[PDB]
Amino acid sequence: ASRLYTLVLVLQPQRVLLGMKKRGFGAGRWNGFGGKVQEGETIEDGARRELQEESGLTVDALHKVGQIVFEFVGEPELMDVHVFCTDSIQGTPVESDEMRPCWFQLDQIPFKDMWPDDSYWFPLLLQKKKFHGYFKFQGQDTILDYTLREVDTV
Ligand SMILES: COc1ccccc1[C@H]1CC(=O)NC2=C1C(=O)CCC2
Repeated sequence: ASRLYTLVLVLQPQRVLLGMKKRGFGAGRWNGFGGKVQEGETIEDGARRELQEESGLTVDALHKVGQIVFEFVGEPELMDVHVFCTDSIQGTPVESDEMRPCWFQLDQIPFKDMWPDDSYWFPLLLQKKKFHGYFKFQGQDTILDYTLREVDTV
């Protein structure tokens, strides 16, 4: 039993856009933009909607780069996250109620203030390799189990 999520990383030659989560689950961490997929929208629709709602940006093209399943101890639903990549954006990123966006040089990604799983799978994203991941959390800090592989088809 899974629930669909989207995660969008704006990745330009020298820099990546991240958003500081301001409230709710995972507040205080930087992450890509995304969230729950709603009924009546494609997964990629959901990804553009979340990217716009949280950063003001729209995009010409989103590219599927990964899928990650998250389990949390004691939580019935799993997160089935579809990860997207884009370089060309439309607009300038602005703060939302949810997310404060900031650019980061690729050698200054704030991994210690990001979700732990990102340290595992961000490198594959940075190499523009497609991947499948699984991460079992206990709470929001401890990864009990994980798998990670490159794929031909996300
Ligand atoms: C906006 O942040 C996310 C959107 C969709 C899925 C996951 C996320 C954020 C917040 C969240 O719930 N989980 C963590 C995030 C990651 O960067 C990868 C998994 C850990």
